[PDB]
Amino acid sequence: MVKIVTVKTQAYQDQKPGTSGLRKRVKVFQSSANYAENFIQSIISTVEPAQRQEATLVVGGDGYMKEAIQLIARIAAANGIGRLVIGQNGILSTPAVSCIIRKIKAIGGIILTADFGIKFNISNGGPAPEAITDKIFQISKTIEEYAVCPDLKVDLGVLGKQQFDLENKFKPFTVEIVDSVEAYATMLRSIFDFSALKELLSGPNRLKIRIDAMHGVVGPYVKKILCEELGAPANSAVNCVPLEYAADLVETMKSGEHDFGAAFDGDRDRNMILGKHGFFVNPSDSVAVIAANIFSIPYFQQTGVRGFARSMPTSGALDRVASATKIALYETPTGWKFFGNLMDASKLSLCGEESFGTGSDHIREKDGLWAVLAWLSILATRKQSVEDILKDHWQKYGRNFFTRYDYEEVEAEGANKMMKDLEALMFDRSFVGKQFSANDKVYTVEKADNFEYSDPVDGSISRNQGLRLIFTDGSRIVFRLSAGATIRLYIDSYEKDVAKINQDPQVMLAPLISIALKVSQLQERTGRTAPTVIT
Repeated sequence: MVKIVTVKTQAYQDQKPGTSGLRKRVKVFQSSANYAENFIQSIISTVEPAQRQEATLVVGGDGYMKEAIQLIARIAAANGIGRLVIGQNGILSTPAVSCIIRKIKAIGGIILTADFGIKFNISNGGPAPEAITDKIFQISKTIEEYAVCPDLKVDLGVLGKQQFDLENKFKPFTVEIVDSVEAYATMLRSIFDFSALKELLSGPNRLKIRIDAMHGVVGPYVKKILCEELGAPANSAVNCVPLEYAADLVETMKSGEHDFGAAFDGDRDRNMILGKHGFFVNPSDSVAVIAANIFSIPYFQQTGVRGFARSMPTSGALDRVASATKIALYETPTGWKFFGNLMDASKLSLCGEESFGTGSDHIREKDGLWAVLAWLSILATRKQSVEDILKDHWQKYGRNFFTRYDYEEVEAEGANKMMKDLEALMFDRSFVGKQFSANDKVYTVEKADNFEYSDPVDGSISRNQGLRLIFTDGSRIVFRLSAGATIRLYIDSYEKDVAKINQDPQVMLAPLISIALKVSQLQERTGRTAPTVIT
């Protein structure tokens, strides 16, 4: 039956994957021959051929991406991969993909993103490390032939097993189409206390929530879990149906009707948390609050807390919770791959990034809807407003006022001369101990460096990861460089006084902001009076 053809191909050279997988211009894929074929083939050729018959791959996506899945099954089948697991209609969120790779003990998975992206995840359910990403790139630059089952067609709409007899192959090629939500919900159903949540969302004094899935993959998960299972009225979920916004959710919550709001992105499994009247829980505080109230979640009560982590530019709010506890705190470079290594070593339970990422060692990717159920679990046992919880937290731990300035499309030349001169400043033996002033506030440099991180799981040494100016009072200024160049400025000002814990943060952060711009001389090098985005 199903025939297997070998296609001669010309290898492409712009095919270096990246941390979130290969993301190139959609126009590049349609205007290039086999561009996707050689990459799906390169990914598959990383698996030793003896292992391909016992191997299963999980495929993720939104559901245009249906035809990328077809191309992936025709090359996986023809390469002797034994089985694929695909969500119904091509829909599987990557938190659900990670969950499934780990439960069924798969060799990894391929996740398709919309700009169109292709990402390969390995056996622990997390993104492929720099070795595996390099190997795909190495093979990709030299792939001269790829195999395909030209005539094979998967029915992505019918649940269950579909089998394919391959020519000159004895065992069949197997595709299993799974319900998009079942496995993910079942894992969540044991992490969390669903009866306590059903109660929090239905009935007498039910908590009123508003959830914006932003037309992404998490959409249907919201309808199955928060509405159908947990009982939230269906008006709680907007845009929960992927279709080929945070500001529109803040406006809604400024109306004051809802107790809790959240937004889920597309894309990169991020989450935004809000309280009544649009009170903003910033992501650095959010991980800290979960940390301080962690034992409301059945999962952590039963598995313990093996460690806390945050990326380096995240605020130190989470440190204040950890310093009080005998649990270690790890400070990682930006990116989520480092979190995964410490979870594989059983040293990390809860982690987060200022860039709206929150997670736990339940899987090996961020989980935006997981963070919402973590928040609602806390609201169920604390029985206070989201804002009253934050004020109680701040008054207990002090407040880490935090903001991120984004300078987009800065002049690369200036941007390099920006960092280079500033870093050269921070080596003069005088620097440490200097004092910066205005307005009658004083900050004293305690440490200053360019963040380096040695991975304890793999021995990667990640250098030049951000300039850090650390002050004796616990405040910090961090500079990072991320077509056109983006400069990121992070400001973290610690405040212990209750008379100061509840003022507007742009007001409280202005002195460090002014200090940051002077030391950096950013305006003179960027040519910029203000930043492009303030968060």
